[PDB]
Amino acid sequence: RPVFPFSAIVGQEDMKLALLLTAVDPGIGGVLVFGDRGTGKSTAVRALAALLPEIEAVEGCPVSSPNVEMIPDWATVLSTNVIRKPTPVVDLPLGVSEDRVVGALDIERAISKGEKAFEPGLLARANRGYLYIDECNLLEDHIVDLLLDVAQSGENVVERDGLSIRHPARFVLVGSGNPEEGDLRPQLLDRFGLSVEVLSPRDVETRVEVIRRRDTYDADPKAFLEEWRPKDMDIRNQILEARERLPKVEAPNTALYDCAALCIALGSDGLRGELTLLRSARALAALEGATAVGRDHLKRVATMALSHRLRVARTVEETLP
Repeated sequence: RPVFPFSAIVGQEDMKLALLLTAVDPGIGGVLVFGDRGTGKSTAVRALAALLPEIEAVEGCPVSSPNVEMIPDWATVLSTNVIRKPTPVVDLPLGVSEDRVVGALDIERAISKGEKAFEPGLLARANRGYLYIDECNLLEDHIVDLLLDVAQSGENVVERDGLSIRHPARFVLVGSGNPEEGDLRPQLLDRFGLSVEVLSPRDVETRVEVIRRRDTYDADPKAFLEEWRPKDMDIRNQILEARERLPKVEAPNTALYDCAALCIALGSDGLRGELTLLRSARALAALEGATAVGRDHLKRVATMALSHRLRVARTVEETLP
């Protein structure tokens, strides 16, 4: 199944960087995408997922276990053969029920013969992949809260109905902020790692170029990919190498000092803010092959890492000249 390639997407610089950063260090947290209706905010996510190496998993496993030994006890898998498949991208549609999101035990069949009665949901499908929410700000507080928690913990625990069901749920959470329903609960916004704006281009020349590329891709997806995949593979190599470099990238005191100074100068105070800032800067350094995090890495990611946590660019050049 061909997917419009990442490298052929026009503009969306910050969106692309955010996806590369969290591809390198998912510990940065979820990505919040602000923009209007037609920005096609999940295009970049699906493209990134498509340029990443396919994952190995037990064919019949609902949570994509890497091997038979990791298959959850509540799961019933017949096809134990390990295969290669694309990194999954799961859409979280508005109005979805909690049970379809987290999964639920068929209490009826559970009394028949227990645990094996658990019916996995979207979280199971998103394991080892991405979870995209098109209208996050329209989602119910308790659902978002739950998704943020699992995205952070990397595990889904359903301790309801007299059972303790659990399975791996490690994924990059990408929530889309539709135009404007009400700049919702600041309590949740602060739980997202990065925020980016993806504005639709207003000049007809850029829109036409965007239309032209998609139309050409549709004319022959295979041929389009042949043309762009070398660039997508360069992006893949950059991420994979960055991951290998990550643990060795240095974080000198000066970097921590800038991190602390910038956050103090701002409204978005500390730790959560300071740590995300530092983690994002280091991921960037790893991406650019830098030995240590410097003031520039910090300045480049500051807006994406801090903007959404206020009650920034001005404060950045001022605090970190």
